Amino acid sequence: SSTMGQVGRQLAIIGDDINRRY
Amino acid sequence: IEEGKLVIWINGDKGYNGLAEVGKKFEKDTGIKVTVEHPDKLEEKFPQVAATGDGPDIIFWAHDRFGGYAQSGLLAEITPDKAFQDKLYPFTWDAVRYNGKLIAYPIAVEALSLIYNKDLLPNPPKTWEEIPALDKELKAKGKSALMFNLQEPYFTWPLIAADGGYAFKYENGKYDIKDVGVDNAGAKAGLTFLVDLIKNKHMNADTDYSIAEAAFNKGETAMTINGPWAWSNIDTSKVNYGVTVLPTFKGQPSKPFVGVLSAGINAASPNKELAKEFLENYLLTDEGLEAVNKDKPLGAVALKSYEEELAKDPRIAATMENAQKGEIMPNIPQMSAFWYAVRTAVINAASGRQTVDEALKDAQTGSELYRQSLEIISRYLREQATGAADTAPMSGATSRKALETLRRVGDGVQRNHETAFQGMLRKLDIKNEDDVKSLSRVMIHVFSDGVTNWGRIVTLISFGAFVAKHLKTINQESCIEPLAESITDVLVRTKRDWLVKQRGWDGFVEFFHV
Ligand SMILES: OC[C@H]1O[C@H](O[C@H]2[C@H](O)[C@@H](O)[C@@H](O)O[C@@H]2CO)[C@H](O)[C@@H](O)[C@@H]1O
Repeated sequence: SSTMGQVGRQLAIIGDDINRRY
Repeated sequence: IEEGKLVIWINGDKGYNGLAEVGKKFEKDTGIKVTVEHPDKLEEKFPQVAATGDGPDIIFWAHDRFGGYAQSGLLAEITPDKAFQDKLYPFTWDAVRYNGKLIAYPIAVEALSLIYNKDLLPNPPKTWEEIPALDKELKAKGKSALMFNLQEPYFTWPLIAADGGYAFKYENGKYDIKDVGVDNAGAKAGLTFLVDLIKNKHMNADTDYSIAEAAFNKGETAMTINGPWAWSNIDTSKVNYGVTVLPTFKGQPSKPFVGVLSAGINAASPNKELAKEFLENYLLTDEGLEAVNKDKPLGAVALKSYEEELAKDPRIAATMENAQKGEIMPNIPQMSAFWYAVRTAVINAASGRQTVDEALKDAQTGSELYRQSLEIISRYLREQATGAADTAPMSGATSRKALETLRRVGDGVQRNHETAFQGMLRKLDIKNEDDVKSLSRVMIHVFSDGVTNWGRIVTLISFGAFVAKHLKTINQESCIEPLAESITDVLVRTKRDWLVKQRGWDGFVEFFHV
């Protein structure tokens, strides 16, 4: 996966962390 | 906005050069320079820049967008005296009236017509039902029956509305915003007929304005559907064309939406009186309208004197006959979200992403979610970027709670994940408007593993706020609300079902409750 794909995937991982937190 | 100068925005398909010529006569007489521009997506850009007190002095668009502009405080009430008002047709003033006030000057009445190549097709069909057999005949000859813009629902609306589609129900002096009319049998029948043309290869789902115009003006297709502005380029092409009544569908007239091209005055302009003088005494005159019309035909103008002169034009007569079969567009502020939702439904059905029935069934809630989401997300990104809360008013309780939630949760994400967010921004190297537009590819990649949850949603909005702060820093503040709009689009276009199941923004507030 490319540059925009890498950013998007890191946003999803962060979002999953947030989802677990709340 | 510069005092002592007029900046005018008009769409790029209209006679902006003729209008600039009227601007030169104004400058000649007054010393005031008139700059005419035709930005892309100006009907969305105008409310973005005007909200921050920038933008043009004068905005030209069909009347359907102006109710939303006025509701947001972005338009000056215009002040024509009774004598001037008597110079224009009364139903055109009716189109530019919002909550009892005139919010724009009416310029001309527009409706779509059928345009046909007389050498290929001297006797064009009277019914949509005839077009497939005709296309198969023209293909054996190296031609096609019909090409028109399938990316803008304005052009397919006549067929959707023919057998009973409607936007909002009008009853007892009021449009009822809870009664949207695309999820009924007649709308579905019309859109199904359109999708069948594509399925059987009489039409291509990717056809847009430019492609259809080029095909017709090169004599490759026997018909197109377009408005008066298009006649001038056909004249240049030396295609021999006629303009006629749209085909019937199930024996019913096609019902195009009727638009009144209108000129509104920015509430933030210091040049309101100059704008009034330009519009009343230079543009809305026989000679002013003639200069614009000679560039790109306006249709049936609002000025009685000049419309009498053009009314003999058989192409104008056909426009008015299609217009009488159609309906004047509502101007309520929900019209923008309506068009967002109907555009997605038409494109989804044409392309097969959804069935016709699913696509039109989604449209109403899509429009309501879009409108609510756009406001929440746009407000958050702007206040994050500027440091200042928007004081204008607001479904309002929920939107207020959602924004309070973001100030806590979205601010929290940007605190906790600042190192990640900073590396993401560096890696993307956002410099210009194209950079920002391309971020929609990032947003889709957030959801490409097929998972949706509130954490990913709030993180994407939080990163949107992080990018917006950066945009103000590099003097690209005007790009903030396009960003908010693309975030909103990805969420509503692809996650509508999930948002509805999760109770939308009430569920959002609930999930993130302390
Ligand atoms: O497709 C939705 C669109 O329809 C109308 O826009 C027309 C406009 O009225 C015409 O003057 C011409 O420019 O073509 C446009 C369609 O591309 C609505 O006025 C507009 O609000 C709406 O988004």
